[PDB]
Amino acid sequence: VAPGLRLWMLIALVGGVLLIMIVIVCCFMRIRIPRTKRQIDLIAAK
Amino acid sequence: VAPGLRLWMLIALVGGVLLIMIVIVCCFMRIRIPRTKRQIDLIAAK
Amino acid sequence: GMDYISSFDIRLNKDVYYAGETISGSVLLENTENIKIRGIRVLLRGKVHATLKVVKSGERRTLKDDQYVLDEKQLLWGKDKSDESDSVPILARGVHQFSFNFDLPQSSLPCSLESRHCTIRYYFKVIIDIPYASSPQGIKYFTIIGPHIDSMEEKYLSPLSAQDRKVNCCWCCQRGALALRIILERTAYVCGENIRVRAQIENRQSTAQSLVIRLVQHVEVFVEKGLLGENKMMSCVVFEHKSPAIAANSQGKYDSTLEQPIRLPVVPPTLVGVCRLIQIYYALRVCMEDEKGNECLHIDFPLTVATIPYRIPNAPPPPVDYDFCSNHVEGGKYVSPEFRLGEEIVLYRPVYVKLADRRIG
Amino acid sequence: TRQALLERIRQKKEVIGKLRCQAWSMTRKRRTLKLAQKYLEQHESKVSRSHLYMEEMRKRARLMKRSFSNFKTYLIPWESKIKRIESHFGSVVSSYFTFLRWIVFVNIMITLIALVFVVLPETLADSVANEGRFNRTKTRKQIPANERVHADELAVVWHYDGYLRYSPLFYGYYSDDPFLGNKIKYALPLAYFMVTLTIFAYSFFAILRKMAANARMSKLSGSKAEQYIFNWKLFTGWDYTIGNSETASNTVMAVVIKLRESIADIKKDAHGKFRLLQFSLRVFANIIICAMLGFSIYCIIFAVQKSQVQDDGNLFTKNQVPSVVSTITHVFPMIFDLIGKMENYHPRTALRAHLGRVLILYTVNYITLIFALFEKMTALRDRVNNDICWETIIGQEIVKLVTMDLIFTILSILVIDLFRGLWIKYCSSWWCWDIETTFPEYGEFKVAENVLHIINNQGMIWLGLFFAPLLPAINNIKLIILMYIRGWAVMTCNVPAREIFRASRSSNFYLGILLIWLLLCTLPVGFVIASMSPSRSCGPFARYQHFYTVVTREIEKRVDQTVLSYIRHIASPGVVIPIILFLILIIYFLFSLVRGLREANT
Amino acid sequence: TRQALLERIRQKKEVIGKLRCQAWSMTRKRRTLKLAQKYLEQHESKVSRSHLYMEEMRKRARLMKRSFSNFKTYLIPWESKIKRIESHFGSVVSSYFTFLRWIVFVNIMITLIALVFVVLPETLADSVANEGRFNRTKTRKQIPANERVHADELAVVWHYDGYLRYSPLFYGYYSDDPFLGNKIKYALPLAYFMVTLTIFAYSFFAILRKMAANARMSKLSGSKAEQYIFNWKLFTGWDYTIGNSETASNTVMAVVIKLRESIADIKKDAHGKFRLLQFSLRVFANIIICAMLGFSIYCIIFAVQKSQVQDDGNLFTKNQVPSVVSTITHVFPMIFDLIGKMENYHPRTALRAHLGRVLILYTVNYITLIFALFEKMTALRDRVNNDICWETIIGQEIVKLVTMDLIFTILSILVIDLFRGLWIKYCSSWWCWDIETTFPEYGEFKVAENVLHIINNQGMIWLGLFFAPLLPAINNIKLIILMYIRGWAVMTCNVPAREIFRASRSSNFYLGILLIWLLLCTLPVGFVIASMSPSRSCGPFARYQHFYTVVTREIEKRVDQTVLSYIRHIASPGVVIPIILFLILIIYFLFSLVRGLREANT
Amino acid sequence: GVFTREQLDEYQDCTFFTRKDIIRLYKRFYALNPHKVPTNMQGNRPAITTLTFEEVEKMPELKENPFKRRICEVFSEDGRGNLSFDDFLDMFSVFSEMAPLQLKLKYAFRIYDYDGDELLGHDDLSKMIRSLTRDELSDVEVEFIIERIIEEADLDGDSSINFAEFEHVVSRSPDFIRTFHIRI
Amino acid sequence: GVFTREQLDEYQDCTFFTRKDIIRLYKRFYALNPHKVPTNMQGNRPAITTLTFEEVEKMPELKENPFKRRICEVFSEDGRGNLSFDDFLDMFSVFSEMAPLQLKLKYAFRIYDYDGDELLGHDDLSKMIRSLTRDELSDVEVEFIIERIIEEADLDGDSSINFAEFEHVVSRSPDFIRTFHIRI
Ligand SMILES: [Ca+2]
Ligand SMILES: [Ca+2]
Ligand SMILES: [Ca+2]
Ligand SMILES: [Ca+2]
Ligand SMILES: [Ca+2]
Ligand SMILES: [Ca+2]
Ligand SMILES: [Ca+2]
Repeated sequence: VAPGLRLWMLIALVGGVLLIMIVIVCCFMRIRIPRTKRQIDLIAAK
Repeated sequence: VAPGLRLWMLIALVGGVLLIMIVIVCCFMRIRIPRTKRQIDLIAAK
Repeated sequence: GMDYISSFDIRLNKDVYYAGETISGSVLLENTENIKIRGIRVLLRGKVHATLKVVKSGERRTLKDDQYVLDEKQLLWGKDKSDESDSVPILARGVHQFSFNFDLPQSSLPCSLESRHCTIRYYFKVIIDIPYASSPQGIKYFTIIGPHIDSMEEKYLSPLSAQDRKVNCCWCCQRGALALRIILERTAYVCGENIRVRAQIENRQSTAQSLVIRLVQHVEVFVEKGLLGENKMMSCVVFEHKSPAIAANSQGKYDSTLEQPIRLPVVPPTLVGVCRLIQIYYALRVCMEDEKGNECLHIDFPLTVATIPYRIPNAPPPPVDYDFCSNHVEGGKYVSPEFRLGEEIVLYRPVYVKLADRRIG
Repeated sequence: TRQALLERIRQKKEVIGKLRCQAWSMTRKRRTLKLAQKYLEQHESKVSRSHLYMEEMRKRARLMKRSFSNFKTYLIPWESKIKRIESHFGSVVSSYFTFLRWIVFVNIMITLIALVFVVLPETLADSVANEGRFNRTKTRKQIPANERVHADELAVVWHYDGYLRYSPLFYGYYSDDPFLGNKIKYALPLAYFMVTLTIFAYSFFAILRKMAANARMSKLSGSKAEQYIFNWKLFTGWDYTIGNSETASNTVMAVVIKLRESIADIKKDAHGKFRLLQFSLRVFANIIICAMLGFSIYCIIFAVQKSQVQDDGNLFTKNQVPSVVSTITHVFPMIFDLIGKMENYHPRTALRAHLGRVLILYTVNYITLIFALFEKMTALRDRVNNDICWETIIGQEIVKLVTMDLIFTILSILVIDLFRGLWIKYCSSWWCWDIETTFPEYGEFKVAENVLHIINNQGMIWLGLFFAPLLPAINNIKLIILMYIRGWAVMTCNVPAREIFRASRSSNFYLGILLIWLLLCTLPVGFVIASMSPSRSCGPFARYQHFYTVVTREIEKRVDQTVLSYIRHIASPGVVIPIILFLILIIYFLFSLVRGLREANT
Repeated sequence: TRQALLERIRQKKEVIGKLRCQAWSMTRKRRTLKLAQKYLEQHESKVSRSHLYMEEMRKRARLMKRSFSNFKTYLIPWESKIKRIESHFGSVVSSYFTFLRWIVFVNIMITLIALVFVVLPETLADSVANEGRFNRTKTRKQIPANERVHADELAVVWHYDGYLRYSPLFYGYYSDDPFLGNKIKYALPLAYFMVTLTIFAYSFFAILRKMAANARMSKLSGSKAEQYIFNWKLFTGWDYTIGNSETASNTVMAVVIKLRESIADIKKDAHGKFRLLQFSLRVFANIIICAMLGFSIYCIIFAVQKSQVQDDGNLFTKNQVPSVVSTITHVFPMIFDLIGKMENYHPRTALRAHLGRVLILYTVNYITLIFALFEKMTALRDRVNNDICWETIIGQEIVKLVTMDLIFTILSILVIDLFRGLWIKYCSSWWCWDIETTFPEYGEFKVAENVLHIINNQGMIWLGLFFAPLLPAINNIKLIILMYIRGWAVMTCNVPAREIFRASRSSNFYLGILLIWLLLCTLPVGFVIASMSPSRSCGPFARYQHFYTVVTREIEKRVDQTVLSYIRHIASPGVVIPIILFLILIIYFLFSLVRGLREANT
Repeated sequence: GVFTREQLDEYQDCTFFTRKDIIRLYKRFYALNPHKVPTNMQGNRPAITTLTFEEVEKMPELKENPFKRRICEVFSEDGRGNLSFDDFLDMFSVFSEMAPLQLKLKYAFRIYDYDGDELLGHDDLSKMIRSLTRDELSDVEVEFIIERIIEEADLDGDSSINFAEFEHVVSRSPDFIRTFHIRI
Repeated sequence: GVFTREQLDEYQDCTFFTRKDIIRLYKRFYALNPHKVPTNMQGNRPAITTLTFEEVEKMPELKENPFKRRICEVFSEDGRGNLSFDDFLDMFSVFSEMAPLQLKLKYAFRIYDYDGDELLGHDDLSKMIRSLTRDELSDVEVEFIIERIIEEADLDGDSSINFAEFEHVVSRSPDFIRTFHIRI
């Protein structure tokens, strides 16, 4: 509807469902961005 | 002279002189009114 | 060299001893000519040897590990390796006897067993080191009785009671009920001893049930060599007993001491946490089997195999018979290839204790 | 006789109660319990009926306490999460999460107290409100039609204006009626005042109770300690909580380094060095820190001054001091740590310097914000002198500050930990230099700064819970989000510190900061209640010239005039200053007392 | 070798300082001194000129300190007197005399402070007063010719009227002029206020310093003591200062009795007894003590109320409040001891109970007298309203109370000590029963009661030194007369006690009571300064609506109005009441904290 | 009903664990070895059901503990190499946070010795050093540390630390309760 | 003055006295016996000026003290039965109220022994009790007091009290510095 009264509502709803989806995925996974010190040492040595 | 203006003053000077005399002589002397326990024991024995 | 040694023997006054006792023995060596010998020594070694076969990435890998539990040595004849004297003692031709005495430690020692994946052997190794020739070795095996299990332990004197009931329909309909109650006086038992059981059963089903009791020997072999390590899961039913069938919509009472003796088979003693390299435990499984083979209401008991019965003073004199192990239990079904020379005869085999059956006359 | 039996009973009770403190086996413990039970059974037929009544009452009380403990253990959340963070990262990081869980409990209790007695009665009365009550409360509970068209504009709802400005979230939503309704007789302004007082009282109660529990019953044996360096760094040098291989390896390396450095220092015992460059760097950094603090002061003052509009003329500038303050609170600490590179010394005193600078920054920002808000609001009142509502405006300011703080914290977590970690992982192989072994690193969980964040947020809540009854209720959700995001960030993007020290090595240090901030926050509320004049068109205190009147109007109606006049003379400054002096003197007496006892236990 | 020289100089300094404190043989100390002086002479020519100048300054400072100590030792009076009283009666009786000498020093310092800055410049200005100043202050300095003829009437002078009312001794003699005179510009009212503040400041400083020196620097190891009964009753069981055969024998028998009773108590270890009669007697004694205290309150109130006359209508009844109150303070304690006969128990606790009851009586009499006096003056000022001078009248009441206290104390000493001792000596031979072996005896020195009397008199001095600047000048003479009379009486009429105890066995017990009384006396002077309004016809504060104004008008002349307005709001009740709550909370927390610390120590 | 009402009452009275904690510990015990522990353990089954120290060492709590073997031995029953459910309960209830400082000090001392002579000798402390550091220190450094420890923590000059001396020295450490703690 | 500047400066350094106190002590010392003590006393004279113990015990300050002989013997020089001016001044300088608590404690411990082995044995304390009590207690009473003193004031179980134990025990007494004091 209005670009200043309803576009923000749609953007917020899309952001909310995207945030819920992102939270859900993370909740069932155990991503570990840092690497173990052993492989870091082997990479640094080579 | 006066009964309410000078008689009290005369009594005051008389008492002050008497008290000075009492303080003077007494200070030099070494009177010891209490009696020692030895005298108490001697009296009790007799 | 076989051409130089004429006779080699190891002799003991007794073949089985108890934990903590003093063991005595002798080595007999007979030679015909003078042989230069630096020395002859005797060693005591109790070794656990485990071999586990695994498959990784399509390649078969054999993991071999050893554990030395007993290590005692004593010089019998000759000079030590640190003796720099060149005067080597000479052993005169003929027969010579060397006696030796050792004391077993009071600590718990794992019992001997012979299996494909794990073998525990207590042995004496006599080595006659000889210059410019191969040193002969003589190995003699014996059986160590353990662990030290005493039946007077408070954990074993308490009685055990269990009960269960199952309804095949809606609780409202008491129809189809199956109820069992079992009481045992204790949990520790001696090999060859009768187990006293009492039980009450109520069966309201349309088909008869039989009480199946199975003794399951769980023997787990664990090796440590490896990033993750390899373990062996091994389970067998030692013996199975079936109770008489119970009529439908009826009740019955059961007692081993009154109906028939539930014969416990000659089995190795319970060995839990005495040796790190193998775990052995006994599970008594009780279930009800229908006419169609369906099992339900499984009850598991941990079984303890003790050696000393519950003994009050005025106890009978000790001697009880020694007999050979049964072939239907673990420890007898497999024999190492090094033990068979060529009616099969085995050089060494475990000997267990038993009381002779009721001789009437 | 009777004395012997009483002594035996006391000994048995002492053995039973102290049994949990004896290092005995389970079999021996069970045998002792059975023997005590048999002795109690034997002595049962020895006493009279009254003793049996006391015994059964004690047994029932113990059973009720045990049942309450069992039920309470069912309502304690976030146990597995805390256990996992502990066994992966240690027992010094997890203290933050335990403290946050206790803070959430305190905020839940505060919300319950502020909700059963203020918000719920008012909303219940509004639901069944009559025509007259609606006519009286329309000016405060209904948005005007002129501004209703602009109720949602991505700026009105973001500033808590419009639909939120007339919500139970703010203080002015409530009625002025002394009586909420007939046959119930609920005093609304009195309940409001008493709830505001009781919340502060309960905060003090909880903080002091936890302090006493951690001090007397937990660490009363730590007093009078000296030297014992190797005993402390070797006997209590292993963390039993660690259950990860890399964490254990880092701990082993840290303890080896600690022992080696301690022995190296104790061997040479020589510390002689004087570089003019080092002193110049130290003085330069200490000057620049004060310059940056003054810059923060000027920035917050400029932000509060530029928001000089009361009408809804523009909103792209009124939203500044929400965004300036928070930015500083989240950017200045990190730069502080960078200054620690110039000041190279012992990591323990480096952490102490960092903590001191951060605490000074937070306190200065808080005091300046309060002064600026009060000056601006008094200027607005003077200019306006229907009349504007000031409590609701202050509630707007505080809630906006809290929300922007939460948003900036989320942004900082997503940038410093997540995005930085992904960038390092996927871009350190081909970068210009060895940035994995350089300054950037991976990122370590700073316990001190985050606990200071929590304390500052709770201080803002305490300051602003009078003008907005439903601020603790929002703070519950804020703290839940904070705990979950902190747990995810620490488990997913952070590595254990190679060596970790503590600013105080004491349990009641952060609670000391919390109590200090509670007092610094109860000062302004006290001043506002005592001196400031309520608005005439909003809130339940619009019928009085002072906030406190609603209490004394109750006191003066039930107490005689002569006694009240006699009591009022206590408040004279010349009778009060001696009281303050006496309190300081007795505190000084106890401080010598404390000192003496400490010397004794040495 | 700067480090070696510093270490050597430190070792030499330690050796020099610790020589007097080391338990070495005298020759060993001399040998150490020669070694130290030789090493110092050798080390002299090792350093530069600045170090030599610093050493010269240090040794010159030590020389000044030694010379000052030597000079101070020449101005310490009453040495042989305390020495003889100590050698005759012990080291517990002489504690009262040392305390009284310290009190005399404190009072002399107070008199000097109040005399250099107030009385002397005022009298100097009056001696050179001009015609205008004389015309202005005739109504307050020069006695009217109407009453000048009746200046002495045997009752006017005794009431401090007549020539005494118009002397500097009282408050109203000092002129209202802002400046005493030209070229000096001495602000008399400001000097008055500043001296009144400095008196209390110095009293607090002296009490705190003496307590610190007695506790911190003397018995710092006396804290945390337990058991050690027989060591303390055997190793410290002899008084070394006793030098009389009778006193030595008495203390020998006393220590034998202490050991025997301690062994008897520690052997039997059984305390079981319950008599209804003794409980009834104890409760009756406690009830009659309270009733007798209430009788004291009623008598004081009636005495102040009946003195409703201000003019010289009659003087045989106006002098009934100083006389009656005094006699209570001197007659009520003794009967207390008689009541202690009914409540028989351990002397220690009986003496502690007597001290508590006497302290309660003194505090209640102080409070009631001050309340009645202030109320009577307020009522009389309202009835009369040139205006009457209430401050001068209150000063007259305080001075009359002090003088009547001195007279009654002298009479009590002459009757209880002299007359009773003479009567026993000259009348025990043919008396009806052996009074010498009965309740009378000869008279034992009571240290606690007399120290309490000294403390109470000093309390009256503190309370009344604002309305009478030269009250300490009178109190110096009163204390000197009291000390001489007490010494003569203890030599000539008293006998050593068979067993004398201590209420607390601490050197800072009487000083603690003194500090509490100082606070209790700074309460009403502070209230008078803060609340009451000065008279317009007397004193140098007649030109202000309040006492403290003379300070504020001096602050406001040099301080801007904006900063003054900012600093005013801090004293708001809503900032002070939270401070009181904070101090109460920290007091309770430190009390519990102190408790925990003591538990840990044990 | 795995545990009876009276059994749970005694478990709560002896230890610092509520019913939920006891049930969770039973679940962990079962998950260690499902075959060896029966589903029903009512009675004296906890006293007789044991696991070897190697199996218990595999759990994540004690996996990285340098003194896992010492802890298992100290908290074990009279048997060697066996750890039972009751001893498991005692081990995790002593380590718990709610246990007072005295019990933690007592069991830490009983863990820290090896011979069992109620004294901390040079051999025991050297072995602790070599186990905790993982043989990463030189012998001279280890000896220097041991010498410092004995000289700075002994008042009788016996070169040994007793239980009372231990409780006197290490109870003032603020990190002991934080470190000597296991969450389970 | 009668003393040289060096002499009185040294006396002020070692002792706790000012010029007036030293002059007064000189006057008292002369008053003990006018014949032997010279009026002029500059130089080495105080080191050689000694009098018998009986002359010192005649002054009223220590006349009634039961332990006068022990005090003089403890404060005396190597010579037996002779007390010098320096020893007299040290004796009355430690006893003064200005001397710190440590010095009084040390000299009290030195005085209270009899054999002189720096150890307070049973015989020493028994003799001290018999001197203080003046033989007004039974033998069993003395034995009980001795046993209580030994059992309550011992930490190493040596049946004796050393200087450290004495300081730890009697320095906490609030009546010590008040009693261990003689004004002069
Ligand atoms: Ca982070
Ligand atoms: Ca935050
Ligand atoms: Ca008085
Ligand atoms: Ca007297
Ligand atoms: Ca040991
Ligand atoms: Ca001795
Ligand atoms: Ca000793």
